[PDB]
Amino acid sequence: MGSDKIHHHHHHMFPYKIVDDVVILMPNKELNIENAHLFKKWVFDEFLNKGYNKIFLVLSDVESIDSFSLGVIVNILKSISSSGGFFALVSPNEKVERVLSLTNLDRIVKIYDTISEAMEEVRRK
Repeated sequence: MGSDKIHHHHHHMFPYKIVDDVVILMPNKELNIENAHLFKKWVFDEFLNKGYNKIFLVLSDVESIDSFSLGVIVNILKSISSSGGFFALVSPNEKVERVLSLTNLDRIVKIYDTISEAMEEVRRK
């Protein structure tokens, strides 16, 4: 709870998909500051409030991220972890894995090779 909800209707085209009860948030080349505070605000009302307790982040289509949204990624985990859910990542390319140690990303949020290794195992991890 906090800050005023003021967001007119001007969404572009969200890069993600939905799975059986799971949500695959597949960013490409747009994780700039203007899609970072709002990123959580979209996820909260597209998925989290909607009932979704399992998000995944594929990093295949993205070489890296800025320090700004790098902390929003954790924040989305913190919210889920408090709500009853889990969130994990997929195809963590070696360029992110190098920063994902150094910023405690993997050391907080789960990591898998594929979606499938996650999708049945975040169920039990």
